[PDB]
Amino acid sequence: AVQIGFLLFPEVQQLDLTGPHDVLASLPDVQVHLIWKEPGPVVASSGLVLQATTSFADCPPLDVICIPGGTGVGALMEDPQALAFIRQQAARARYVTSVCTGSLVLGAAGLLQGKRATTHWAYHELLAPLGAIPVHERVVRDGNLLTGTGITAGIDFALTLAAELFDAATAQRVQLQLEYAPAPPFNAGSPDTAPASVVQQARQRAADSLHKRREITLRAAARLAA
Amino acid sequence: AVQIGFLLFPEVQQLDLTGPHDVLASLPDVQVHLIWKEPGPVVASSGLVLQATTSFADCPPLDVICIPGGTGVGALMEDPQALAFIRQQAARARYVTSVCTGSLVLGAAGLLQGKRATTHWAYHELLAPLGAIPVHERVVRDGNLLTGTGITAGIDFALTLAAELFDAATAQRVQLQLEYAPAPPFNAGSPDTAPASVVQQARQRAADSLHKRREITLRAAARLAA
Repeated sequence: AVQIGFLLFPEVQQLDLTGPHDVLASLPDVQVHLIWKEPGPVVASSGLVLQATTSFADCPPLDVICIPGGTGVGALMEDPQALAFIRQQAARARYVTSVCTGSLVLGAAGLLQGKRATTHWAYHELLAPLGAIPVHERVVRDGNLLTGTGITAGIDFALTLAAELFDAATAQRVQLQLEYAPAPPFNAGSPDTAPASVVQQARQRAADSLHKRREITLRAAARLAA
Repeated sequence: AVQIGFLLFPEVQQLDLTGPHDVLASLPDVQVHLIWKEPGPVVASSGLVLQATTSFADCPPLDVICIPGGTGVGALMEDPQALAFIRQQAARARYVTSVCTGSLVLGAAGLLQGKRATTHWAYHELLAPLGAIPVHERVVRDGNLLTGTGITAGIDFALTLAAELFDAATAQRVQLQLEYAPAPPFNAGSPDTAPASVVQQARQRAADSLHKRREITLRAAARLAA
């Protein structure tokens, strides 16, 4: 069975995780894990309560690891237990993936050094201090690393993973079974297509978080420099 | 505060729910409820464990009700307590919505009689016996009823709801904050675009479920005829 694991942490953006989870759990001969320090409840940033299924110590060797984003990323960037777990699993995983600000966690773990990567548009400046080559594209691949942007990036890249782990016909069948054919009613999903007034509002609302994450990123980079 | 409720039932397709939940929970002055017979754990069809937050009896009057789909829809179509709750809330709700096979639950509750509606492609034949006018479109509106197809239909229609409950600029801001701009790597999300061989496989895999749901639908229709 292919072993797929998601890191589940307090203040995760749950859709970053629950999207790819439901797609990948639809495949044959896959086992999906929700990993935290111990099994039990974990609260997402919206208040939705999820349940981790395994601890770091009990998790099997993973074929795919996926790091979601969210408010909670700042704490995770300075959690030595979580960063060590991610490094251990990434050493042998066939695919190391992240959604949105989850790539900042990969960065803090040292896994973006010299690698092309993306992250959420409002935090993109934090990639270079973590050693990455920043790329402004929605899905960026570099070897076995896949980083994606957007709350639903993992739905789209889960179909790519399905095609490579199995075959294209299997990926197409899952897409059809889920009737997955998005059609957003607005075109404001990128700072390059949204109205300037909307970009300003979004930037202002993210400013305090960006300021705090600049501080965290510099400490994380100092640890990588040692 | 706008009151938004999702029905959370055993064997739900969790993404049908978790997608619109995370979008709508991002809005100001909204309270989101996960409703079942009592608060506590509810297991989705993938094994993901979610937590209902309120009972039928304690739920406030809702401005928006959303019925997700999933394997578990068959039981819900013959659950008199759930159907009565849906009818009660729909009487005063500003919006009555469903994702995928959730519209079959609205049908069993009597809320599609004489109304244009859609559902998952493999189950579309079950709409007419429930009194609906079947429509092969991804989002179908009829008055205050919105029915959508695809596991992520609620993400897209949640942006429409945001624009009508608030304004277009608010919907655009949420879209940008979430960096929501999907780009599926395959084009097999409809039986009209998928390869014929893939459509056959998907139809064969759904056949036992369709057969059981034909039987349930006829019993549900008999209750509406009384």
